[PDB]
Amino acid sequence: APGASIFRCRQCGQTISRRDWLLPMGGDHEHVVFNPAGMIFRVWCFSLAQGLRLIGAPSGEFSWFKGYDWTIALCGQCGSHLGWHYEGGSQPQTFFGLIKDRLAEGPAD
Ligand SMILES: O=C1CC[C@H](N2C(=O)c3ccccc3C2=O)C(=O)N1
Ligand SMILES: [Zn+2]
Repeated sequence: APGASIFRCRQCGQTISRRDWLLPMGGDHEHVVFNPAGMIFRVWCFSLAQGLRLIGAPSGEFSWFKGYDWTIALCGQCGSHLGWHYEGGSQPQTFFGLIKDRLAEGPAD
C-alpha cells in the first residue's frame, strides 16, 4: 500500500508519471528555474510521463537544460500546463520536466 507512488494532474486526476520514473539531471531530479516572464518553477525531471499533450514544435530558446529543446506539455485531459517535454539532447535524448506543485502524488492504480 505505498501512498507515494504515482503522480496525477492536480486539477483533474489524469495519470501522468511515477516516483520510480524520477530522473536526476545533472545530479538532482529537482531544478529551480525561471522563465522570461519571471515565473519561478520547481521542476521535477522524469524519464517518462503519460497523459499529456505536447503542443507545437520544439524550441531551444531559453532552455533550462543544455542541449535540449522543449515543447509545452499540457494535461491531456484538462489542458492544465504541467511542464515541458525535452528532446534533442544526449544521455538521455529526451525527458519531461514537470512542475511539482501542479501534480498530486498518491497510491498506485
Ligand atoms: O526550458 C525552458 C522551457 C520553456 C520555458 N519558457 C516559458 O515558460 C516561457 C513563457 C513565456 C515565454 C517564453 C517562455 C519559455 O521559454 C523556459 O524559459 N525554459
Ligand atoms: Zn488535468
